[PDB]
Formats: sequence, C-alpha cells, structure tokens
Amino acid sequence: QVQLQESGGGLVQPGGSLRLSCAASGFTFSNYKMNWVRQAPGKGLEWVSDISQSGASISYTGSVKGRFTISRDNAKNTLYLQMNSLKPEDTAVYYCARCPAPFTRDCFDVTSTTYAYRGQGTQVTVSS
Amino acid sequence: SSNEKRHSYLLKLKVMYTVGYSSSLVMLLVALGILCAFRRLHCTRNYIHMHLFVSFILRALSNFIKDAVLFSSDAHRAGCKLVMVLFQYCIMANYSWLLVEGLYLHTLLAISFFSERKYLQGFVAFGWGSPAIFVALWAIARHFLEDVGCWDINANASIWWIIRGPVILSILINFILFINILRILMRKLRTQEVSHYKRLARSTLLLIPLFGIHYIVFAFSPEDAMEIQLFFELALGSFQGLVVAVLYCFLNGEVQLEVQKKWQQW
Amino acid sequence: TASIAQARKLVEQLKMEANIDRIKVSKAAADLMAYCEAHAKEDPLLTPVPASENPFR
Amino acid sequence: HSDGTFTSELSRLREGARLQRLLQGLV
Amino acid sequence: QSELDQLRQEAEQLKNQIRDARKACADATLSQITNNIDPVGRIQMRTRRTLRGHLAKIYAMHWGTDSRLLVSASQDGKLIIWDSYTTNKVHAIPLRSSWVMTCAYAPSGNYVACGGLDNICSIYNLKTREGNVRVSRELAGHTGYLSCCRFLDDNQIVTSSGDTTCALWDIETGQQTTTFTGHTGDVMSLSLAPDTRLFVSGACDASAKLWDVREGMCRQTFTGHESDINAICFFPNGNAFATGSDDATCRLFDLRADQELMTYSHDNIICGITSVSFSKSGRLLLAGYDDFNCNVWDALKADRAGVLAGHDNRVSCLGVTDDGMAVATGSWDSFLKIWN
Amino acid sequence: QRNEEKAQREANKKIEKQLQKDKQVYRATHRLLLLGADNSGKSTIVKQMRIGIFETKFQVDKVNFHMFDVGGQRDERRKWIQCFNDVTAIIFVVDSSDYNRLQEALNLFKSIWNNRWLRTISVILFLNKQDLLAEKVLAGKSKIEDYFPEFARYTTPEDATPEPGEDPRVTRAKYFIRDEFLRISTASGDGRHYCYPHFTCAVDTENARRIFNDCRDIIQRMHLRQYELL
Repeated sequence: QVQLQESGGGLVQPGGSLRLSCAASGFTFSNYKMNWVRQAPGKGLEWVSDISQSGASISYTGSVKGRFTISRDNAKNTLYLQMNSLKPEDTAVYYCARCPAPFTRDCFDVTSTTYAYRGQGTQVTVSS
Repeated sequence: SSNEKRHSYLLKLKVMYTVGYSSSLVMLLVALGILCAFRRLHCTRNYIHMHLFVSFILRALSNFIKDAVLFSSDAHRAGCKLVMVLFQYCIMANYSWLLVEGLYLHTLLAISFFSERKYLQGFVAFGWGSPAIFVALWAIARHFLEDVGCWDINANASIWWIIRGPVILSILINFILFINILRILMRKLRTQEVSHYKRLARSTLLLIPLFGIHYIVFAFSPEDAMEIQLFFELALGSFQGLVVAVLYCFLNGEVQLEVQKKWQQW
Repeated sequence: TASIAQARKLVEQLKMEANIDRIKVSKAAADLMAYCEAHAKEDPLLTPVPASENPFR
Repeated sequence: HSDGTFTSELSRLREGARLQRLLQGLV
Repeated sequence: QSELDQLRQEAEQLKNQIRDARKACADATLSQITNNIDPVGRIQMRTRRTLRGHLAKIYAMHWGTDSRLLVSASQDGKLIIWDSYTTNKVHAIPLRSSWVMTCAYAPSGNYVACGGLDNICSIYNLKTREGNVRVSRELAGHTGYLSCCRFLDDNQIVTSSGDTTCALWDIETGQQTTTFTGHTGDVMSLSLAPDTRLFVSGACDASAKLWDVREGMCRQTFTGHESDINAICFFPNGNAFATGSDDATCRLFDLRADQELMTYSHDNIICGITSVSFSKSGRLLLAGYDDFNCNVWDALKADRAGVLAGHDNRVSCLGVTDDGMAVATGSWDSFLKIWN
Repeated sequence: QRNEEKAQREANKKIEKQLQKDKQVYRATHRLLLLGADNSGKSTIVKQMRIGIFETKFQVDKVNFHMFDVGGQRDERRKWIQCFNDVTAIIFVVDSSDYNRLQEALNLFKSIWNNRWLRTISVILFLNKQDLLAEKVLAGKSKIEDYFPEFARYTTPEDATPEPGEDPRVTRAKYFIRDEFLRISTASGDGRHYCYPHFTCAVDTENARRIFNDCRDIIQRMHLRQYELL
C-alpha cells in the first residue's frame, strides 16, 4: 500500500528550527515529484514547497522562501523540510504529499480536501 | 546567316527544360503517389497540394506532347490545333493552381474562421475552370481572326493578350498575397531579434516555389532580355515543380512520419 | 467529529474483511492455469481461426 | 507566358529557316 | 483525545494482521507454478476493420452480446451503434451532453446506456415500435461524473461515478436502489462477474473493491498499485481480475487468496494503462496504453506476447467479443479498429 | 437474405450523410474550457458572454463559441480535465486581488500548462477584479512583498501600457502578477501554445471579443505550423 508517515514537528518558540521528515513506502520514491503542503487551524490546505524527482528543481510558496529548505533522500525514500526562523504563522498540520503520476512535471490535486496519496500530517505549534 | 545564334540558343534551352520537366514529372509522380497512398495526410491543404501537383504534371506532359508534335520532323490541322489548345490549357491551369494555393493560404491566415470544405468546391472549380474559359476564348479568336497553320506562332498581340493577361494577373495577385502573408507572419514572430529574421527568410524561401514568385521578376519585362527571361524560367521554372514537390512532400514532417511508419514497422 | 466516525468505519470495514476464508496462492494459480488450459481450444485469438470460419477476414 | 513565347519563337525561326533553304534550292 | 490514537493503533493492529494473513498463504508465485507451461509465442494480429465516422475522440466502447454489434461513445455528442461485419452504422444517437465518458450495450440488445460529465446515466431504447431511438430514461443522483456503467439486465444497471461511490439502479422506476461507498477517490471502471452477482471496482486511490450487488456491502479490498486505477476487468471464470493503472503496470488479483497474483510491466513502458480486457480463454490480457498502442500480455508468464500498433493517438478502450473472435480498440484518433 | 444488406446500406447512407452534415456544425463551433476558483469570478465572465457541467453559447462576428464551466464536480480534477484536450482554448480566470491564494492559482496554471494532454492547448488568462487590486494596493495595508518576496526587486516592464489616470504602484502590482504567470508560460511553452493575459474587471464588456481575437490567433498559428512556416 502507498504510505507516507510524517515525523517531527511540535512545540517551538518563534525563531526555532524543526526538521520534518516523511517516510515513504509502497512505491518507487525516485519517480515521483514530492510536495509539502500545510493546513493552519481554521483555513484550507495550502501548498508549501515542492521538489522534483532527482532533486534539482525546487520551489517554495513565497512566504517561506529563504526560511524553509526541502530535500529528498531517494536512496532512503525520505522527504525533509528544514525550517530555521519560525514565525507564529507557521503553526499548522504539515502533510507530505506525493504527485499523482510517476513521470510528470504537473501534480494536480495535492491540496485537495481528501487527496489519496497524502500523509496524516504532523502538528507544528509555534508559540511563546 | 543570322538567327543561327537564337536557333542554337533555343535548342539548348529545349534540351535543358526537357531535362527539367522530366525530373519534375518524376518527382511530382512520386509525390502524388505518397500523398494519395496515405489517408492520414488527406488534409484540405494536401488536397490542394495534390491538385497543384496534377497541374504541374499536366504542364510537363503537355510540353512533351507539343514538342513531339511540332518540333520533331497540310492535313492534321485539327489534331495540331487541338494539341496547341491542350498545351495552352495545361500551362494556364498550372498558373491558376499556383494562384489558388496562394489564395488558400491567404484566406486561411486572413480570415481563419470559414468553412474550408465549402471553400474547397469553389477553389477547385476556379483552378480547373478559369483556364478553360480563357483557353476556349483564345481558340475561338484564333479559329476566327487568326487561323494560320498550327496555332503555334503568336503574331497578333491581342489574340495573345487574351491568354497572357490572365497569367500576368495570376502572378501579380499571388505576389500581393505573398507579401501580405509574410506581413502576417512577421507580426506573428514579432508581436507574440536575429533569429526572427532568419525564420522569416526561411519562410520566404520555402514560400517562393509554391506561389510562383520567381515569375514576378520577368513579368513586365521588355523584349530585350526575352532570351534570358526564357532561360531563367525555362531553365529553372521547369525545375520548380521538382523543388515544390520535394519540399511539400519530402521535407514535410507529417509526410515523413507517415511514410516512416509503413517503411519501418512494415 | 466526523474523522472519529470515519476512522471507526474504516477499522470496522477493514476487520470485516479479515474473517474471510482464504486459500493458498498455489490453488489460486492452479485454478487459472486449469481454466486457460481447458478453454484454450475455443479462443480464436490464442489459436488463430482460418479464414473459413473467421468472419472478419 | 514563357512556354508560349518559346514555342512561338522556335516555330518562327525554323519556319524562316525552311523558307531560306527553299530559297537556296530554287534560286 | 485518545479515541483517535486508539483507533489508529487498532487499525494498524488488524491491518498488519491482514498483512501477515495474506503473507501466511503465499507459498509460491504464479510465475513458478507456470514455470513449466508453454509460452504462447508471438501473437500477431492485424487490423481487419477500421471504423470511421466519429468526429472527435472515442472515449468508450462496449461490445454487444451479438458479437457483431458495437456501441461507441465519442466526445462530440454521438452514440454510434455499429455493425462490425459490414462496417455499417445501424444507429447514430445525438446526445444532449457532449462529454460522455462511458457507454453500455444491454445484454438483450434493446437498450444502450451512456453517461459522462453531466452526472446522468442516459438509457436509450433501440427496439421501439413507433420507429425512433429516443431517451428511455435519465438516471440522476450522482454528485460526480459518471465514468462506467454496465447492465445486469434490461431493468437494472450499475453505474460508477467520480463522487467515489457506485450505484445500482432500477431503470423502470428511475430510483437508485443501492449505493456502494468506501472508495476514497474517483471510481474509474467497473467489471461485472459472469453471473452478475458480484462486481469489482477500481478507483483513483490505487485500490480495487469487490462488491456484492444485492446486499450492497464491500467484501474484499485490494491494493498494490502505486497510482490511480483506470481500468478493471474480470477473469472469464470470475475468480480473479486485472487492473491497469497510471503507474505503467497491470496487476492480476485473485478473489480467494485475496492478494496480487501477478504484475505485467516493462522498463520501456512508462505510460499509464487506459483499458484492459481478457481473451475468452483467459490466456491473453489486452492492455491499451498512452503510448498510442495496445499490448497483448501472456497473462500466465507476464512476458508480453504481442503489440497492436495502429493508432495515431491515445488508446481509450478495449473490447473482446463474447465468442472471442475480435478485439475492438477505440482511440483518441477517432477510429475504431477490429483485430483478429 | 441478400435483401437485408441493401437496406443496411441505405440506413448507412442516411446516417453518414447526417454525420457529414453534423461535421460542418462540429468543426465550425469552438469549445472553450472555463477554469477558475470560487473567488475568481467566472460567473460574471459568463454573465458577459450573453450570446455536472454548464454550457454557455455566445457568438462573435457570426462565429459560435461553446464555453463549458464544469462546476458540479468534487475538487479533484486530474481525471476529468483530460476530457478537454481538444478545446480551442482554456479560459483561466484568476482573482488577482487575493494574494494569499495567488500561489494556488499559479500552481494550477503550472499544472495545466505542463499536463501531457493539455500541453498544446493555449490558455486565455483573465486576471479578473482589477478594481479590487487597485483599491487594495492604494490602501497600503496589504503588501505583495509579504506573499511574494521578489516584488521588492521588480519594476514596471518596458512593454507595459498603463491605463489612463492609473497610479504606478498599481501598474507594478498588476504587471508583477501577470509576469508571475508569464514566467510559467514561457518556461515550457515552445511555440506550441501561448498564454494570452488580459486585465479585466467585473464591468468590462469586451471579453467575448478578446476570446474571439485570441482564438483567431491560436487558429492562425496552427495554420502557420501546418505549413511549417513557423
């Protein structure tokens, strides 16, 4: 079965760092473009970052550019988000999303309400 | 002693345009075969290409027939006059189908919202039936006003103008359409820069053979350069079909793919 | 609220699939073998049919 | 057109040439 | 709240129990049990007919029980009933909604069904006395596009929709009598059992589900694919089935051992399977792909046995006759091709 | 029976002549896929195009357009979007005044532009609600640099025709928003398809003519690519 389990995240005060990890299983990790999406309390799912298959192309939403760093370990089937300077507007559930098809540059529906290839999410509560 | 200059000159011209029409006939036959033996290429543009190819083949064959009947070693007046009428009709049909292809591409790029298959009827009718009207009127004027031997010597200008005016108009109109099409294409490249000029020059050099643009050079030309005029056209506008065929059948992408299919997967 | 019932329904529908009676995969493959070997003769694609009975030729 | 002009010119020239040969033969 | 935590761990507990139970029956593989069988060689098939007349892409195609008549749906607004022997068009039905994604031919031959992005399943009467083919009924009640529909008889049809649910209807009344829920993605395909007492479904969640028709429950669930499942088809005996997915692989599953039996894939194939079908014997598995051609798989050795390469665009649909003599393939090139 | 067969041939004659009568209608009408979001304002756009899925029919210079606002589907769209690989254009409406959601529009664009079955469809991009963006920019309480940190180092481009009586910050904002889509459009669209961005508000009346002109341009470039002239 396709499975994406997230680890990390929790309580941090503004200005702290966290390493979110996403262990993948049930598919060939090196084929799929990976994404980090998030849902803050009281609003919808928003796309945070994405990284292509090999790892060369990388993109961020803009409100996290320079602060978050996405990185995949294909040989270990893992995805990582390193967050250095956490603002209060980063407290949210953080889901590791997979692209729908295995050799494409377009990933539809990753921020859908019930997308099937998304993890359960780690709660990152940043408060002082 | 004179006129041996022009006689030998015209004989060498005959040799060279026989070679030209022969090569163009061969290549146009190959190209018509490839265009008809593949149903995926049955476009509305490839249909007009096929009609143009037929007009070129008719022009070449008619030149061969006219040569064999006239310049190869008083009865047979009717047969000779009908050969001349067929000759004039084939020439005028090639010019009309060059004009029809220019008009097709221009109406495709200048209106672009039109029923193509309803336009195809009028286009084929014009291409194959405007030659007929003018050639029939010329043959009538010859049978009535100038009937000497075979109708192979143009000694009355008006009777010759009846069948040279339409051709000059074809050339001029098709040149105007050529300019407007290139204007549109330059707008396409510019609006939505050395490679721009390179692409424009390539699309000019690929559009010259298909519209008969090399005829505007010696249209409206005096009798003084007539010889070289003949030469140019007859020594190179007899290869036109060839190059046309080649491009519009041999350097096309769709044609190459379709033929590669049946060649490689058998 | 709704995720509670969602997960409960999921686990219950998952375990109601667990009390099914399974066989070995050896039987599950031998059955398919025996089927495609018994019905091999009447497959006009496996064993091609000559133009005499073939209606599409 | 050019095919018609070539035909007219060659026809006229070889007609004149045949006439000239007749003029040699007869005179 | 520890309710979600304890339900999570309960689900993982019994899920891994099912994992080891599936594991506690895999004594060997289908490849090693068929390690001694004879290969079928090289399946060479040729385009016998080529059906022309559709203006746009063909999205669906159902083969009549006649083994001669076809129905085909193209996304220009046309249901064309077709005679494959003479390539003649028996009927041409203009549809209200152009965007049809499925079509069905009643096993009695009297009605056809079609439905697409309009969320309605239209049934058309083909055998009217007053002399017209008109809309028999419109089944409304899905909240997503209708992707597959299949008749169980001339009164009951099962339709699968993009709203993640399937529905068994009653055509005479027009009321949905059973709803099959449990898929977490768009349901793409349907396949009825030989006796039409069960039916298997594939969804856009890499999962297939076996449903009992009359009661309305899900019996078994099958995973193993990595992406959406575009097409499902039963094995001729109804004790197995095959799924084709966007992950460029096909998988044969068994209903009794309850686990994936076989995978059909090749490194040179990195496009998704759009349609699948079994030959009448079950020895050949037909699979249409995105690389514009179909592939014929030896469904017992997983080695590809043949290719049907004649289409200019995406291959939408495959269909094997009831008697097993022909194979219709539709495509986005607007042409139906019969192979033999 | 040898008589059934000619009756079949007669039915086939009638059917095929009807089919070729319907082909003229099918190939004379242009199908447009209308995409957007809940805030984008597609409803008002189709309110300007007077004359499971919704269709609107409008006519510009006696040319017929059928625009399909899909509407009543669930939020996942990777499967039914393929049903529109043949349309003339995809009309993509964006709520440009809502920066917080602009990144979800871009991504959607980025997936429509890069989809294997839509990689040749041109996108007519309508950046709707320009008056809202104007009043939001002139209010000053919402910084585009907060959502897009590359707006601080951006200046109004050269070929940037501003509206009369328009503030220049408004011009920078709208042209940055437009160039955010145009970068995606140029990074992978190699003359096979093009984006046609337009700035529109809820009171503009010339949107049908804009779609007509963009469709003319798409058709003309298809013809110029058939002849291998471009």
